[PDB]
Amino acid sequence: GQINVSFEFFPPRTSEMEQTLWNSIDRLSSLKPKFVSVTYGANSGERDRTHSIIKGIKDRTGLEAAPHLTCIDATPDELRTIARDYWNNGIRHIVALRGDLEMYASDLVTLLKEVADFDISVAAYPEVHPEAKSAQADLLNLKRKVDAGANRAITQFFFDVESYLRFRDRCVSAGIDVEIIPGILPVSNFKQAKKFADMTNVRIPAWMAQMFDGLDDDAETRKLVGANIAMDMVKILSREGVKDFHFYTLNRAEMSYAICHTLGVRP
Amino acid sequence: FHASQRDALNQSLAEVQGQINVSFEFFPPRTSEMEQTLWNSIDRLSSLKPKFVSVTYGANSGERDRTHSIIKGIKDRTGLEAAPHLTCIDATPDELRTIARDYWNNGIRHIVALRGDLPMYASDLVTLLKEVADFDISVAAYPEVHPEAKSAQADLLNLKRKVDAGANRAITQFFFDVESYLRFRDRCVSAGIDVEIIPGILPVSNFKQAKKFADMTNVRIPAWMAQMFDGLDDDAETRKLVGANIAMDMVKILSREGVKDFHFYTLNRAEMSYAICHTLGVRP
Ligand SMILES: Cc1cc2nc3c(=O)[nH]c(=O)nc-3n(C[C@H](O)[C@H](O)[C@H](O)COP(=O)(O)OP(=O)(O)OC[C@H]3O[C@@H](n4cnc5c(N)ncnc54)[C@H](O)[C@@H]3O)c2cc1C
Ligand SMILES: Cc1cc2nc3c(=O)[nH]c(=O)nc-3n(C[C@H](O)[C@H](O)[C@H](O)COP(=O)(O)OP(=O)(O)OC[C@H]3O[C@@H](n4cnc5c(N)ncnc54)[C@H](O)[C@@H]3O)c2cc1C
Repeated sequence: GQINVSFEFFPPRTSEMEQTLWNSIDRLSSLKPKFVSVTYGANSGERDRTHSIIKGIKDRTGLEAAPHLTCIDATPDELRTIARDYWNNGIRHIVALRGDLEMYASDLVTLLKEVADFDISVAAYPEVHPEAKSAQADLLNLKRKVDAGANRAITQFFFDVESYLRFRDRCVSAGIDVEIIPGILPVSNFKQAKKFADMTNVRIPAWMAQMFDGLDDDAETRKLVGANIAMDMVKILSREGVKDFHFYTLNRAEMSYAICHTLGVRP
Repeated sequence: FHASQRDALNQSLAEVQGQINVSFEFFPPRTSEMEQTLWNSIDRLSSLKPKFVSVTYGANSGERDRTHSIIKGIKDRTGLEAAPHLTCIDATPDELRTIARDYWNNGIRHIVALRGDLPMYASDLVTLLKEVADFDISVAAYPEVHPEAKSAQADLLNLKRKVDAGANRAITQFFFDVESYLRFRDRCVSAGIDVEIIPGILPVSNFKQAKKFADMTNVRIPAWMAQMFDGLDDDAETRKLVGANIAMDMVKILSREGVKDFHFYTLNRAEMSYAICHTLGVRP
């Protein structure tokens, strides 16, 4: 396999979503992802739920599972205790984040590397983090995280492919040598995606807004239309040298599974 | 540079909204189950206000009763121009004229003139229909050349012959190699055929069945397509997404080339064709 993939899941908050997640884990695990990750939500499950899912994935599939760890409302001593626990129990890859609120993500990267030789992934923003002083400052921050020890950068989702491409070029110009892995968000629920995008400054091309117009009560068409968009995107990215994709599955597997299939990533 | 072109294609497609005509082809159901499925599809697709819809007729089946009834049932249920397919198999000239005149006197003014897969040619059928009355006549076109045809050129002159006889528009056999259809369209105008070569689109959800249809109609399945469906025999969900993707990409390219008319072989299913139409701006 020339292309590597990873899948992102979130801690289920209901019995129904819990069932869906494990079904998705089994489906996607067959594609042998390089790793999978589980997000964290301070008021939507906490660290224990994130850790529980991580442990469950590891026990059930043997896959490398990376918890997303944030450093807000958490003290350095707490983070070191947590990191040590994770390492001693087989968790060797962490997605180091600041989280939405003193410490910035680069501070956490440093703290983690002091504890152990963790594989570390950090967030990158092709369209600039909402709170950044400027695009230049945000790029310098990414370089700071990479220089602190980050092994790879995973981007916020995007729908304007050129935005990702230009960003990758600026990263290279800035001397950031790790892979800038595009985070792909397959869209089946446009209203939810639009809310996500508006809150993260991610641009939704006019042709895309037009493409989902009128489908609020048509889930089947939304899925076909969304899969087409995602398949076209990864095709172009692949043609531009991208060999790694991180999928925001939202705990569902059909779309990401099919997209991987078109990339030659099969069981 | 690859990214820019994509955004351009997608935007031009978004701007086509409200300028593309579409037609849907259906076949007579053989079970109570397919009967319900058909009418559910008709109700759903009718909301897209197609230029017209058509119903196939099994050549040498004698079930011409089912086809005609469905046609009337569609016209009386939706009010859409329902065009029945007519063949030259198991029918005499005097017999055909009877059907033609029977249709015209029942509201049916559009007919798809076909010879029919053998168990008197289409051109002879159009000429015959023309004299009986002034129906709109749609004939079959083959981008990859009809199996029986002795040559590509001979097959082409035949279509012209059918057009010259009074055929309004030609509808192509489904195809998956866009470049083949484009080369054929160029040959059609270069050969003096003045009607549009309407692409017949076959959205694929069942590759096995499609591969079969292709081996019976002499339609080529590109290597990239076989590769795209490889390993999905027991994955209907993935096949549908992959098939919808291929179909959406095809019409997007065709639309940019100037095609404003599409004919969908629905196989009595609405989901895929409905979605493909959506991307073309054809919506309720
Ligand atoms: C792949 C990915 C996964 C994510 N997973 C989660 C998750 O599970 N849970 C969750 O809560 N959030 C998650 N997030 C969201 C993330 O936590 C927010 O975007 C958060 O606001 C910033 O986190 P960060 O790690 O990018 O922080 P940082 O890299 O620290 O950046 C945050 C802001 O601070 C700025 N900055 C950095 N250093 C300085 C400085 N010295 N002075 C001033 N400004 C500075 C940056 O330019 C930027 O504007 C994820 C994001 C991505 C792209
Ligand atoms: C849109 C579409 C809808 C269809 N619907 C149906 C349907 O409802 N029912 C059904 O039974 N079938 C249907 N068919 C299939 C069709 O009937 C078969 O392909 C059949 O073989 C006859 O094709 P035709 O109408 O193109 O006949 P023709 O146009 O007569 O051509 C058929 C062959 O005869 C050759 N030819 C023509 N005239 C001569 C001549 N004078 N000398 C030598 N060679 C000649 C041509 O080159 C060609 O190979 C459909 C096909 C399409 C593309």
